[PDB]
Amino acid sequence: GSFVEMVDNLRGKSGQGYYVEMTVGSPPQTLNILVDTGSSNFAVGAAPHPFLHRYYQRQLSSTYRDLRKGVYVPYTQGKWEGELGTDLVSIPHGPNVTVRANIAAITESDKFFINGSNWEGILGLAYAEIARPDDSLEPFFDSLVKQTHVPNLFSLQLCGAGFPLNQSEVLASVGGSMIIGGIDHSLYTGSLWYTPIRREWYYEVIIVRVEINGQDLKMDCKEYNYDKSIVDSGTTNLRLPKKVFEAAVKSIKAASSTEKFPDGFWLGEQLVCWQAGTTPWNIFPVISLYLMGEVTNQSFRITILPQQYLRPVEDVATSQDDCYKFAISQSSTGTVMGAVIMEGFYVVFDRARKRIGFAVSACHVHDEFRTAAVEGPFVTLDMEDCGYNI
Ligand SMILES: COc1cccc(-c2cccc([C@@]3(c4ccccc4)NC(=N)N(C)C3=O)c2)c1
Repeated sequence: GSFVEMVDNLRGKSGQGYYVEMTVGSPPQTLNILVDTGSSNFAVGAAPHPFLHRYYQRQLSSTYRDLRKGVYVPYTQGKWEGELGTDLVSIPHGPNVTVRANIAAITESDKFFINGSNWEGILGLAYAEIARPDDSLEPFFDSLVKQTHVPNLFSLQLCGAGFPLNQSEVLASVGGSMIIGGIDHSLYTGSLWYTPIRREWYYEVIIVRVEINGQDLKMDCKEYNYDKSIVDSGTTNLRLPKKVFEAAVKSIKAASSTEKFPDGFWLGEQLVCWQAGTTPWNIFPVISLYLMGEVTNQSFRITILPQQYLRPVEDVATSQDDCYKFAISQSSTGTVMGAVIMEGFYVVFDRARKRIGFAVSACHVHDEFRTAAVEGPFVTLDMEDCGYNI
């Protein structure tokens, strides 16, 4: 481990988000910020909200600069709206630098903040193409790299506990690491395997084959990337395109057929519970996603366990049972490799070399019989055909 100052700098969980401490303004105002590889704005609560116990107070910062421009970000779930500006930003458990960055001061929101998440803003780590209102609003990471000697790369180790964490425990537990400017070898085992970043907007990748317990899902690979496949720390679930979801659920049901689960479970709505310590991990299949390699006609695979795709939840009766929700769901906007998938791996966002690396996480949850894996190479032909084009 060469980045001790940044190791263990994350807190949170897959259901509510993983966050890092940051400071904004002069004198510095401390805020907890969601690490989000699926968006490109640094947007912070800047007005009272029922779920915020603190927020950015621009009038108290001598370095605040008003850009005199509004920003409106509606989405299916809800929305956020605010005022654009710039200020001095630092990451206490990060590189020892202070940068001048764009900040969207959130003045109004609907279903954006989460009750008990302990974060007050989001750090959109993706590219300018998807920044709001447009690509002229330089994202935080672009500012950081341009203004300092920090290498153009970051890596994330998100650590799922493997069991529920109550309010007190989730505040006291280490949720993972965000290594800014490098790769820390203590965070993974085995080798790192890289997949190309297809295009710089979201962290877009190409899935070339899918297996459930080694059984090929056997769909046209374009289906797996319809209309895109992305790596998103800001999404809880593994989200799959409608047809892929239907095929994967049928195969997962068939593999786990010795136990019948209600439809509500497969829809990610209802929990399933087992007597303490008796979760039948072995009946559930492993899932392998093959990703395009850096070498022509070569792929590698990442394999996840049900310990990743079954999200631990506290029982309705706070009983002694071990309960979970199915953390694979359908999408109409392509595949999303969310937090539950990222929890199995140390993920390297190598922006400098336009590639994403995967290695087995030193903190992935497993059992005595199976582990997550990152393996290769595999001979795979016509992988460019797996990518979707509008
Ligand atoms: C595991 O990450 C989590 C868990 C729970 C909530 C959020 C969360 C909360 C608020 C926003 C987001 C968003 C978002 C970002 C910008 C604009 C609109 C939405 N970030 C993201 N990747 N997705 C899918 C969102 O909905 C994500 C993240």
